[PDB]
Amino acid sequence: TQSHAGQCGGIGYSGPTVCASGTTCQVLNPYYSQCL
Repeated sequence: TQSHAGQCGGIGYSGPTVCASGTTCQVLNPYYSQCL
């Protein structure tokens, strides 16, 4: 559980994909996933 301020991922992510809480690591476009 880690506090990624917005960008949890984005497919091709230069770092660890795992946020803290909310509900999900949610898709906007396939290449942009956000901490929602």
